[PDB]
Amino acid sequence: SLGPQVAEGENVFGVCHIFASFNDTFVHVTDLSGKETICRVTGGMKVKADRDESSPYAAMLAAQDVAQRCKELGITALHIKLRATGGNRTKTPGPGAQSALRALARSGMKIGRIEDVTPIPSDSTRRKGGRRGRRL
Amino acid sequence: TKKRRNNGRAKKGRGHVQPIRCTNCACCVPKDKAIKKFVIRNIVEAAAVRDISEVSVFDAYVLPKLYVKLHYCVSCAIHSKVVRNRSREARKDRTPPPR
Amino acid sequence: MGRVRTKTVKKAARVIIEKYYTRLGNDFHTNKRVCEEIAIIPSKKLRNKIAGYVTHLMKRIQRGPVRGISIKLQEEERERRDNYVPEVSALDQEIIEVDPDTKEMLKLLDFGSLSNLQVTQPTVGM
Amino acid sequence: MRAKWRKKRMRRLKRKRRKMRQRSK
Amino acid sequence: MPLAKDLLHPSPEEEKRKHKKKRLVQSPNSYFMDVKCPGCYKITTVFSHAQTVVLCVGCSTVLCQPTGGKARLTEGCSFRRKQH
Amino acid sequence: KKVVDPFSKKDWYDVKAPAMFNIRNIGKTLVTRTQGTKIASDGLKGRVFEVSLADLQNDEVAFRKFKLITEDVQGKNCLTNFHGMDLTRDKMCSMVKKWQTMIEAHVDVKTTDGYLLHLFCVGFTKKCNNQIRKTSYAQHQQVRQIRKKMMEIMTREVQTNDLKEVVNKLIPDSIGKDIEKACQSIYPLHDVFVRKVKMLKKPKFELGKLMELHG
Amino acid sequence: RVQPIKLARVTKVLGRTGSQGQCTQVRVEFMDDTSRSIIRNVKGPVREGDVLTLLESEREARRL
RNA sequence: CGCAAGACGGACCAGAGCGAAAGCAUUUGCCAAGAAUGUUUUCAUUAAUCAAGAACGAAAGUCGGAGGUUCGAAGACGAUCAGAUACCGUCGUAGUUCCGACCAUAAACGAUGCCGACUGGCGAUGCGGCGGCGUUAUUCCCAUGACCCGCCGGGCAGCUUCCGGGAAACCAAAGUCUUUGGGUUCCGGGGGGAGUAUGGUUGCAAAGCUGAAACUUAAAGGAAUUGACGGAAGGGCACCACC
Ligand SMILES: [Mg+2]
Ligand SMILES: [Mg+2]
Ligand SMILES: [Mg+2]
Ligand SMILES: [Mg+2]
Ligand SMILES: [Mg+2]
Ligand SMILES: [Mg+2]
Ligand SMILES: [Mg+2]
Ligand SMILES: [Mg+2]
Ligand SMILES: [Mg+2]
Ligand SMILES: [Mg+2]
Ligand SMILES: [Mg+2]
Ligand SMILES: [Mg+2]
Ligand SMILES: [Mg+2]
Ligand SMILES: [Mg+2]
Ligand SMILES: [Mg+2]
Ligand SMILES: [Mg+2]
Ligand SMILES: [Mg+2]
Ligand SMILES: [Mg+2]
Ligand SMILES: [Mg+2]
Ligand SMILES: [Mg+2]
Ligand SMILES: [Mg+2]
Ligand SMILES: [Mg+2]
Ligand SMILES: [Mg+2]
Ligand SMILES: [Mg+2]
Ligand SMILES: [Mg+2]
Ligand SMILES: [Mg+2]
Ligand SMILES: [Mg+2]
Ligand SMILES: [Mg+2]
Ligand SMILES: [Mg+2]
Ligand SMILES: [Mg+2]
Ligand SMILES: [Mg+2]
Ligand SMILES: [Mg+2]
Ligand SMILES: [Mg+2]
Ligand SMILES: [Mg+2]
Ligand SMILES: [Mg+2]
Ligand SMILES: [Mg+2]
Ligand SMILES: [Mg+2]
Ligand SMILES: [Mg+2]
Ligand SMILES: [Mg+2]
Ligand SMILES: [Mg+2]
Repeated sequence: SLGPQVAEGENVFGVCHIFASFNDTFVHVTDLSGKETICRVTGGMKVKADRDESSPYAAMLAAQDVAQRCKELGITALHIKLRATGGNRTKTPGPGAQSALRALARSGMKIGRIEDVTPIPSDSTRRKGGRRGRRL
Repeated sequence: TKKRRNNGRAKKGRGHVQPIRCTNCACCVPKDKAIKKFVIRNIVEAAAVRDISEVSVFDAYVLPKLYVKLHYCVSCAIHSKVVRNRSREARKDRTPPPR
Repeated sequence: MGRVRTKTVKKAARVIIEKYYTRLGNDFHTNKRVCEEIAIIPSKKLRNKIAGYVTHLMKRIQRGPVRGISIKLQEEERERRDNYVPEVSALDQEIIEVDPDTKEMLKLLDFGSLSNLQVTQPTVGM
Repeated sequence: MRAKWRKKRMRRLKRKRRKMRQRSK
Repeated sequence: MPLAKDLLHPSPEEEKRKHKKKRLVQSPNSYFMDVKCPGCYKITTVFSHAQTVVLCVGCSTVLCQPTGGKARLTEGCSFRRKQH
Repeated sequence: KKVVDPFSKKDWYDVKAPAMFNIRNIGKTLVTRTQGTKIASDGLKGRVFEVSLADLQNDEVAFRKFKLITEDVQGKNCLTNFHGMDLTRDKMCSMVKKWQTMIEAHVDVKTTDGYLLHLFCVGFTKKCNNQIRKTSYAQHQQVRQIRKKMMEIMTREVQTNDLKEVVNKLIPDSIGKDIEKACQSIYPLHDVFVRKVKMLKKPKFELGKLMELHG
Repeated sequence: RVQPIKLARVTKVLGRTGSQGQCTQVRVEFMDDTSRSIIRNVKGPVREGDVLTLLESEREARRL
């Protein structure tokens, strides 16, 4: 197991890119630049019903599997960037968002700075559904 | 017959106001008819604050909030119980409900 | 459950207290006999309920007065306080004093002594 | 809405009858 | 609305609160004033709501500025309201 | 890439910050080491690191994220340079609120050096200490004057300075601290932030200039 | 996926949850560090003071 | 991490502003226009309302160019269901965007013509003007800008009540009406047949404007009240309810 050859005094930070949506959740750990990635675990790898892919239990199951690989490779701390689907769509974090984030703290990893990174338009293209909306 | 003096809309001295999309419905409702609500919640939680305020590598780290402006259908807001019915004499009270 | 008394019991107990206030005490087995001898209750269960509410009212009349029963002992302590008392005196110091635009008013009806002044910041909330 | 649908069906029938009357004439 | 107000003999001050025309007999709110430039020395007579630029003669080559209401004097000292 | 556990073919590096920042050890990155035709320095250059200002200056606020672009590697070390400035969502959201006037402006300016910068600026009117009315709205001409006075300052202080000398003013944001004062005779305006700085055009490398920024 | 068992003591009964009112919201501490507390939905007749056994203590109850 | 394209101008954004209405929201410049306010300026009845006639007139639609990101009639599939040519899902043509011509209709609504006069109170609000203490900034200053406390014009509205009105709902106008007359344009006469047939006129088309009758019928309709019902909301309840 090779990692950054110092971790006893200072931590080694990363970024976690939690994307939580009303159909699914991702947990995705990259390096400090974002360009080189490490393990990425998704809610549908950790359940066998489509309706459960966006559920807090699938979210924490994923956060544990991510934190284990992160601790195993070289990483001891994380920064958090939190995503809803954003522009033209739901703009609110899905149900899995609060559970993955706290299953990182209950798994050994240390937390840094938390941000929301939801894409927001200065004004949009036209939203799906026609002028009477999805009526059912 | 005429249920509201203001026709259930805030328009006065205007022809037109720009429509907007009902946030869950995707409907098409005038900006001054839609039901607005500005939510300001903690990003982390109210219960799971201890598990994070303890793991933070910063001693005094204040957790950020999450500001969202929601626009609602009339039907879509009645169905999520954001609003309810009122008496014929109580519909005229326009104060925000006591905190 | 129940144990909520009825108006027929409460009104009876209130009258019994408002007339025979000085015969009633704090124990139940004596109030029972008192109400048995002063009134005519045509049942024994009703007698016990009335005598049990009388005790619960008596335990309260020893504190501040209730607002449905009027007795003589608790009226004097009102009457003798509604007449003047040395806690009050006259107008507390008879050198009371005013501000301008009142002296300007008093001047228009010929007043000339024993006052003061002050001027405020020039408008509300400053 | 029976009103505007009545309107549309009557418009359709009138267009058809006018086009026939013009063609055969 | 005292139900018995007197319209013929109004107040000496509540008749200057009203509009210039809604009062019993019309009267302008404007006036004429003597103005002194502190430089040259004349007695220029200026309308209060000037709306023009006034000069004295030569010298300061300004004496008032126009506005949306009453004209303002630059530093024209001692200005007197003329009378009736 | 499905070589044997491809994280065992990666090498780690250090990320250094420019000489102005008090803390100069940003962190670490990993790159697949050099092979027959894919060089590591190439696949390592051109990276952007977004670092909070607290994690670099150690003495001030937590917002005002900075962006740092990797320029040239030197033996297990990455030499970064300024690439842009920004603010955090929560601050910008907590500033925009009802019954106020929000005034925005933007300019494009050059630094005597070849760096062409695209600066944005924001401000908000201020309820007075004894106000009783509910709104602090400004008229149109007042907003136009404030925008003019904001753009003029935001250009004055970048036309006259090197790239290093301007970044040193962005660190504590004295630009906003003087716009707040300049616009006090128009409308109180209890906020000025240079909420963004974009890097549009930059001249050729000239490693001698980079090494001055690290000495 | 590998977690030991956790005994938890009940310190408050909140209300009856579920469609038929068939289970109870209950607040518990963790028998090791009393400074911890979670909310669970219990199936049986729970009093205050009982000790529950948790096969999965990293979860929390929302409702229903 | 960059590149390109075509849409769209969020949060600030309000019972707030402007315009004859339809409508109008990123910065900067230019072009002409406009209401209100201030005026001891000027002309001197020059005005109000309006057949004929005229300008503008959301969306959709038609003709000829450019472009085509997103969304999406028609259409093709996947579901749901007795059926499902629908509601839900994945695509997708015309269209949606700009220019040059047409079309002239909307629950185009304040379902309320325009001009003028009179009849209660209150607190706010956008514009202009006037007066007055005190805070605040520059230049220490006078000016002025932000607040503060009032007054006057006219503007979008609100609360209030035995002005008064009305079938009432409600309305400071829908009031000043059997105590009926300030001026003027449009327009209705039980419900259908029917905005139909036919003639005329306009348009490339779709269609717009004008517009009956035979026949048929005792009601159609408005406001409010009391029940019953609701796949409406709130609070409770029963092993003839469930767990
Ligand atoms: Mg689509
Ligand atoms: Mg529905
Ligand atoms: Mg109805
Ligand atoms: Mg309209
Ligand atoms: Mg406006
Ligand atoms: Mg904008
Ligand atoms: Mg006219
Ligand atoms: Mg005509
Ligand atoms: Mg059109
Ligand atoms: Mg079109
Ligand atoms: Mg044509
Ligand atoms: Mg075409
Ligand atoms: Mg079809
Ligand atoms: Mg089908
Ligand atoms: Mg069916
Ligand atoms: Mg159905
Ligand atoms: Mg479909
Ligand atoms: Mg599509
Ligand atoms: Mg048309
Ligand atoms: Mg025309
Ligand atoms: Mg019409
Ligand atoms: Mg009409
Ligand atoms: Mg009138
Ligand atoms: Mg006003
Ligand atoms: Mg004013
Ligand atoms: Mg003034
Ligand atoms: Mg001004
Ligand atoms: Mg108007
Ligand atoms: Mg009014
Ligand atoms: Mg009228
Ligand atoms: Mg009249
Ligand atoms: Mg008829
Ligand atoms: Mg007709
Ligand atoms: Mg015809
Ligand atoms: Mg009959
Ligand atoms: Mg009815
Ligand atoms: Mg009814
Ligand atoms: Mg209910
Ligand atoms: Mg029971
Ligand atoms: Mg059973």
